Formats: sequence, structure tokens, C-alpha cells
Amino acid sequence: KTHVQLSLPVLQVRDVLVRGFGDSVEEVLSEARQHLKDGTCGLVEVEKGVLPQLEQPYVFIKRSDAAPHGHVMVELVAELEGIQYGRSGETLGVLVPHVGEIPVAYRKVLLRK
Repeated sequence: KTHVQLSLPVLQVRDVLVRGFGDSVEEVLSEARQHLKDGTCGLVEVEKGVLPQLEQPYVFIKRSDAAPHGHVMVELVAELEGIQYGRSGETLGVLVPHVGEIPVAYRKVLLRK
């Protein structure tokens, strides 16, 4: 399928133990997609002070369109030293590995895969 319904655990930035997916734009997009498939991906909502507490390159979920079955359609965009790889809509948050952190909420998305 081109899209997959997911419910992503929303994590507090200060709880996150593994603060990014790797060391290159291509690696972080690869690992993000792998963790999304394996159900081991979390979401951090972006506010002032969040991104400096995480590791670049960043992987964002961005709104790809205006929301089936209560799931916002999203796609992945990576960022490194202020350059984005991908072009999309509003940021829903930054993706991180999930390794058992307790979430504050869930974000229902339809992920373009």
C-alpha cells in the first residue's frame, strides 16, 4: 500500500533516550521509515527549545494534504544545517526512535510510504 494508518506515541523531548535516527539525511529517512514499519517510532511536537535538544539530521512529519478516518496524511522531510530534503506542508512534529518512553498522547496519521 502507498499509505499506512499509524498511531504515533507523542513523547516529551526531555524523556527521549535516542535523540535521532543517524548521521546523514539518507540514513535518518531510511531508519525513520524502518522504525515506522516496526512500530518503534515516536513523535515530538515542535515548540521553542525542542530541536536544539535533539540530534541533526532531523526527520519531520509534514502534512501532505487537507484527513481520512481521523488520520492526517503526512510525509517525511529531513533537515540538516537548515536545508530540507523534501517539500511538504505544516510540521506535525519530529520523529525519534521509541525505546519505551511513556507517551503523553497519540497522533493518528496516514503515512505516505
